[PDB]
Amino acid sequence: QGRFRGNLSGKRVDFSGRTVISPDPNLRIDEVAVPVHVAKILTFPEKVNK
Amino acid sequence: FSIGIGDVTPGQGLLKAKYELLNAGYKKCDEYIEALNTGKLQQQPGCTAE
Amino acid sequence: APIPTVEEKWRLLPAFLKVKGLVKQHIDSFNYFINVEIKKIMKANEKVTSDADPMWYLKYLNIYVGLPDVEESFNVTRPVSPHECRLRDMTYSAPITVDIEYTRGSQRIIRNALPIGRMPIMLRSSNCVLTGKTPAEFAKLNECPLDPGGYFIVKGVEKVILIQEQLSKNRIIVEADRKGAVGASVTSSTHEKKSRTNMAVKQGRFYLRHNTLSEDIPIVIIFKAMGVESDQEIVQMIGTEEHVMAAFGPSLEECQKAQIFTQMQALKYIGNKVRRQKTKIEEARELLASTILTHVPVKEFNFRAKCIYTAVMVRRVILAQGDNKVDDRDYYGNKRLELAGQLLSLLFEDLFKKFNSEMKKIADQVIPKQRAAQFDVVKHMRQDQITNGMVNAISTGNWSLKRFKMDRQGVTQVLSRLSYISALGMMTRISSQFEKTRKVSGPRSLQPSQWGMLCPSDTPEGEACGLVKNLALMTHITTDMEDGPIVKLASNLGVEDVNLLCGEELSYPNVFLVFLNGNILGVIRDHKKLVNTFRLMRRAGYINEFVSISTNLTDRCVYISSDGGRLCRPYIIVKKQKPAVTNKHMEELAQGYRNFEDFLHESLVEYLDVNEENDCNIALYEHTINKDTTHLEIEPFTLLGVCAGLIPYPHHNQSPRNTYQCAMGKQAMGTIGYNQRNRIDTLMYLLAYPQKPMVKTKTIELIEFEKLPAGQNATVAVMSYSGYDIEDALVLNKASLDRGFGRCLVYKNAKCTLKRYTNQTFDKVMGPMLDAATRKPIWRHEILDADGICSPGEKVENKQVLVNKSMPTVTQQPQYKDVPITYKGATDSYIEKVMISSNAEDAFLIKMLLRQTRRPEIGDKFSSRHGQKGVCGLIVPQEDMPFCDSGICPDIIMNPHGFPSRMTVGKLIELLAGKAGVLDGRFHYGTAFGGSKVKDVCEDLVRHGYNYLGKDYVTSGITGEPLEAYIYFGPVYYQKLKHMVLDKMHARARGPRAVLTRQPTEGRSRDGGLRLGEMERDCLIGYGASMLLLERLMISSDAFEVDVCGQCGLLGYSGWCHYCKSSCHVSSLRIPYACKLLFQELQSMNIIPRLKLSKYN
Amino acid sequence: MIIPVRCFTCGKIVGNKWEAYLGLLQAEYTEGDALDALGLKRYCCRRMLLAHVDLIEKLLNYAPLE
Amino acid sequence: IVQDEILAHRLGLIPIHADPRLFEYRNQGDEEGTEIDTLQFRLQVRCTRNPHAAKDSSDPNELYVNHKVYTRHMTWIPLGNQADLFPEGTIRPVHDDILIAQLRPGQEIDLLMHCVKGIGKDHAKFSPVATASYRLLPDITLLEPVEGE
Amino acid sequence: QPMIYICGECHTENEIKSRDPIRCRECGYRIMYKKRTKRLVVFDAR
RNA sequence: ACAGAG
Ligand SMILES: [Zn+2]
Ligand SMILES: [Zn+2]
Ligand SMILES: [Zn+2]
Repeated sequence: QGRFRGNLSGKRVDFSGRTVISPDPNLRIDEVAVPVHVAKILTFPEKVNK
Repeated sequence: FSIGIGDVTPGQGLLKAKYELLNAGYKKCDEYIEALNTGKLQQQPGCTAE
Repeated sequence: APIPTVEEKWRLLPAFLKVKGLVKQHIDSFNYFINVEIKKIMKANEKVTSDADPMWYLKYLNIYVGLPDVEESFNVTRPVSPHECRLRDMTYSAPITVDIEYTRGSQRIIRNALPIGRMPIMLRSSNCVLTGKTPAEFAKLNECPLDPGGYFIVKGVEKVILIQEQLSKNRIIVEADRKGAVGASVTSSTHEKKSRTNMAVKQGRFYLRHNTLSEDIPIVIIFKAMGVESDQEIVQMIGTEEHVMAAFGPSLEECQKAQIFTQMQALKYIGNKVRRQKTKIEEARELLASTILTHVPVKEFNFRAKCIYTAVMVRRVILAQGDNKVDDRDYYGNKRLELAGQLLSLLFEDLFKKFNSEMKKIADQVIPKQRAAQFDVVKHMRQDQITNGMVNAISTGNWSLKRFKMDRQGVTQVLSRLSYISALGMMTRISSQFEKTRKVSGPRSLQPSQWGMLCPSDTPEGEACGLVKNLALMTHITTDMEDGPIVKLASNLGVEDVNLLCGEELSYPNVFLVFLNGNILGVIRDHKKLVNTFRLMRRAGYINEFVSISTNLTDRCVYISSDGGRLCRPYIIVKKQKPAVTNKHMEELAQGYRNFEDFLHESLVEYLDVNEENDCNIALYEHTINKDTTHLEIEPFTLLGVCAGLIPYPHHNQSPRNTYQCAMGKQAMGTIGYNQRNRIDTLMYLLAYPQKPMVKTKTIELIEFEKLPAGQNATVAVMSYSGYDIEDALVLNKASLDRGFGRCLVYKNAKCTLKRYTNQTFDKVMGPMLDAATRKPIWRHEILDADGICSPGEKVENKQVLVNKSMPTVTQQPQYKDVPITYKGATDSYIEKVMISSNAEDAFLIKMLLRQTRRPEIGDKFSSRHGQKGVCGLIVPQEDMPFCDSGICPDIIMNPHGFPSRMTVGKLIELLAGKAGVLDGRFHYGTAFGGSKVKDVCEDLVRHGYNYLGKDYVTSGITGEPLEAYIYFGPVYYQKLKHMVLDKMHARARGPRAVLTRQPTEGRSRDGGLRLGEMERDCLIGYGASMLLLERLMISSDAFEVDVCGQCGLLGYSGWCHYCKSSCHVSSLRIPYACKLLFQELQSMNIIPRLKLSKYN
Repeated sequence: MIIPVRCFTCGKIVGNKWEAYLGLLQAEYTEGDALDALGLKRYCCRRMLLAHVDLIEKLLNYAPLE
Repeated sequence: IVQDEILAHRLGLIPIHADPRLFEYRNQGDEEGTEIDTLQFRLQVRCTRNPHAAKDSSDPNELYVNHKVYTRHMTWIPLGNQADLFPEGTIRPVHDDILIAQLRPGQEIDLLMHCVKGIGKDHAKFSPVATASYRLLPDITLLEPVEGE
Repeated sequence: QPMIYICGECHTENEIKSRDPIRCRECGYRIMYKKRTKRLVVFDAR
């Protein structure tokens, strides 16, 4: 819990989520089903262009 | 595709072989016990008598 | 020929549970404390005496404990139930009353009941209100008939003093050193002083080490100090074999190198090695007579009985160096258990001595100075020295006694009320000695010494595997005996005194020592007559029935252990291949002519012990008896504890599965007790429609589990369906969850206090703040009644208030600020009741009780009562289920891939036995090492038309065409676990940050966010992702800018470098904030991190 | 806490058979005779009465009453 | 002592004798309900003591009255012109004996139910059948004569 | 119009209005429970 | 500071 192991080399981040998992084979092998309650909170800055 | 207690039950072909094999192993172990306690045991190389 | 069998032999166990074992251990220790030990501690502190001004004394006479009381506002006193002390957040104590005799010039003034302190009364003890009551009189106290007790109530919470596990004091441990040498040590602990002595063989010559001596002095100088001066008598007391003298010779050769040939010379040698706290001789003689080997007594400076003991130690070191027979610490003849009474004895003794010292300080302050009018010490009996000491040492969990150097932590835990088994399973836990220091792998194993005393499987899974254990079903922990008649019997059975002989008799082949708790009672020939006659005197009722005896034929000792805190277990005596208990005796027990104590008296059932069943030979069943058997096991399902007595057929499983069920069975949703509705706890999980199990152990009937169960019977087909059940997942039924299967309730709490300060002002709750436009309260104050408190029956959404509090900011009219209690939570909640009560300090206590109904969904963890735990994966309708010919379509489809690599056959038999027992109204027992067989449940299915192995013809539900393989239907008892997904979902975009390190907070309650650990940094480097490692660990935590002076390398501010007093070299740098925190923690340390910047090309 | 209204597996109305089940156990039946005299054929309906504990009769004893 | 959600759940599963070919679906929203597409029952049970009680006072059937709320205390309340479209006794709960709650003297239940029309795929309280299923028909045949014992 | 509270042990109405230590008027029991609200609440039968 | 969970 020092600086070099607790706040510098690894630090608490945001835009994250943690939930129980459950199987689903109707998705592809490179997909993940994010719930609606987490997808409304986790946002992405989409820059406006043409 | 199911499993059951009839998928691990032993038939008549096993309950006669198991008894004879247990009796053969128990009698050979009793013979080696008796040959260690009261005289000569042909000692394997690199170990003690026990 | 078969030995005849008593079939009702089981019935001794429900007779045993009337009296001993199963939290009655805690009760019999707390009653032992408050009935003898509070008198014995008061006896040894009966008089305090002022230093100045003699002929003045306070004399204690008698002490009491009494009945529990509460001290209210206007000096009215009344008895109290434990549930009123649960609700109002107060302790549950009783005033200690002592009568004294003191002097105010008039030499004899006495009192009758002087209250000096308050003792927390443990539930269902001798002074609780709950003992001796009928089940219809628990209703007027709001208490369950099945709540076991053994726990305290301190400031509203329920705290349990756990069973500790400690090594036995006053015992010679012969062990190896780190470097390979073999030495001995004995922690000579008595009531007054604890100290360890050693025996080191570092050069082939024997040294003795202690915490008082500044150097280890050789042992022959210690013998010459203790009055034996000849070398011949020393070598006699060591031993008369040839190799023993050869090993001991270089210690005499060391002693003759110094000029030590006389006792006064040896004491002058020792006194020059004593660390200082008549000096040279007397500070060594008082040392060897009071501190080194301080449990072996010296009467009038006669050191013979200590010389024999230290010669026994040196001889055991000499014999153990030849063949490496070191003693293991993990043998449970050497472990002792310390219950709640023996901790409260030490705590109350230290508090009472500090009370007497504070009172003596006050007495020495006001006797020599003030006034000729003789003061009484009744005006200085402050009660808050004992009361707050007891409550703070129980509630916090530390017992830091300076007198005894005891510095324990984590003794008391909050009693867990998840289910009924979790409350009863906590009252049998044994915390261990080492407490998770390093990965030992030596006491974390399962030694065979725990047969019948502790449970094999019931242990936590994780960091405490093997360091938190659990008592068995039929165990007992002894207390301290009176120690009187054991010496008076041993002196009449051929034991010679040890003083009447030289040391040469100790090395004879036919001469054994006898010990009593570490002290040598002498020697004896014909030890077998001693052991057999002492066991007959134990069975005939003269010696107390827990006094064990044993014989270590290798070290030639006959131990006698009258001490307290060691594990016992009952057994049936067997004399010449026949049990002493007949069918007639068990019929007399069932008809009520006798009890278990009559089995103890008539030499039929005797208590054994871990040291004493090293001698005996025990048969499990009656057909194991051969001619050398002295005892018979009563019931072999008593090997398993309380939490493993829920498992059906637990001998068919693999052994980790029973451990995982002992973990999951303390977490199943169920019912707490009969008072589960009048109860306000921090967290309470209930099930809507609980059902009692269909296949049940006899332990379930013994602890009354099926009067208030935890789980529901699920109809289970075992097949592969829909592919959402791959690894441990299970597919539910949508039309069963709609009908009430798995429906649970979640109760929480929200308390709010309204205190009155030292300045005469008070907190207050305003009314609901109306809106003048629409004549209704605002949305954040919607649910408030006119008293400012939320009303029972209404729905509470997010961030609506519950108590509209206001406190003064005094830090002339009052300035109030709003500080409301607001409902934080993901989903809506209801209110069932609002409690209002007050203490005597004009503080008001308000407790709400919220309520949520949760229906199972994708993400809720169910269990199986065999370790086949699993989350839900898919909820299909009733129409998409497979179905039988009768129309039964299962609730919970279970994957058949759990069974081969886990080898749970007990689930495959629980299913079949439950199916054969629902068709004709039985409960087929799944008792450990017995129960209903397979051949008797196969014949009850064929009689009712089903298959004899459960496999049923199944028409599918999607296609309408039958399945090829048959599917295996039957009811399995699935229990619902507390781990729900609605209380584990969590998502932080950006929110509140910490104050020191500008990076997000810790946990879910603080809207914390997740952590890039030290190992997930090591995985992003392996991909070579550089900008993703930058975006996670710089930009999305603590991005920041700093005014870096490029000239000197320090940090400036606003373009102004105060070091150089200039503004032409400052510059801005992209830095993390925890590095800018680092670059200013280090300049305070005078480690200056001077940077040097360049252009960013 | 109380007898559920419907059986969980199929859906037969069970929650009116409880006061008749205890009344047929007042007249000294075995449970396999009472569950046949109430008309429960399949075993999923039989475990609703056979495995039920009546906690409301003993939770109401601690309930407040005048 | 029965909670409000558990009481609503237990009243959700009691079957209603109304013919569902005469009603229509309630629209999205429409929280009031009209004559066409809903019904309305009213449960109101107050539990008191018995003014005559014997000295032994053992069983709850003698000491109390209305302590077992059955489903026969459900009373239909018409809307609009439904009093003539159904004769007195065709709108009621079916099984007449289903235990809902259980009371002690001083506790009171009053509520107002709103039956509507729904398919069984939505929730399992709309399923018209206890269980509906089928099996094929067997034809055991004897390949060789089985005679004697 | 006044706030009526229910006593815990004897189940009697009390009407605690003035700033007093909380105590039943008829027994010595010092724990009050609020009454149920009078506003209606709507539940779904699922 | 302790208990859990993976
Ligand atoms: Zn500068
Ligand atoms: Zn059914
Ligand atoms: Zn009262």
